Amino acid sequence: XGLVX
Amino acid sequence: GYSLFPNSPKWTSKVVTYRIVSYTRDLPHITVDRLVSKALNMWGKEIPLHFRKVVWGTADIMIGFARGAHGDSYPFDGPGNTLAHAFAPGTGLGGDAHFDEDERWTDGSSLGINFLYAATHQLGHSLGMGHSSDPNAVMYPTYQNFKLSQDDIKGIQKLYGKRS
Ligand SMILES: [Ca+2]
Ligand SMILES: [Ca+2]
Ligand SMILES: [Zn+2]
Ligand SMILES: [Zn+2]
Repeated sequence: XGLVX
Repeated sequence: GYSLFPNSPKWTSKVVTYRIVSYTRDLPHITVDRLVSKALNMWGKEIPLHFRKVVWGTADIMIGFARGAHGDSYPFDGPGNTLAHAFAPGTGLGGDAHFDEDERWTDGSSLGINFLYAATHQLGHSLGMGHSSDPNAVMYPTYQNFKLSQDDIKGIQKLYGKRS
């Protein structure tokens, strides 16, 4: 992969 | 060109801590440590933010290698498909960068995914960069002598300001 949380 | 994350999350402290939590069988531990430092410094030289390394406990940016499920909501998936992932700045999982142990990683001397390139892309996410429309950008969405592109520099300086 960019992740949100 | 560049993008950020929705609502432009960023580190707002002058110092951010990081820890290399877990390593890969593919390389010496010291080599991973040096390449992680080099990747962080690519972004850090452009902006007013400083990084401090820690060797135990929880740090702001937790970096490591894992197989399969590893405590967040996004398990790895064995060889192929997802290679790595990282989270936008924030508490807890925010900032953390994880690499799939079920690939092959190199320092440039063997077959593998170039670890310096991959760490620079993932830690771009850990600092608040999204993906770029410019094919030259480290932040372009798809994967030996590189540097940050002008688009990468413009985006990170848009988010943090310029280092004096
Ligand atoms: Ca974190
Ligand atoms: Ca995988
Ligand atoms: Zn990405
Ligand atoms: Zn993860």
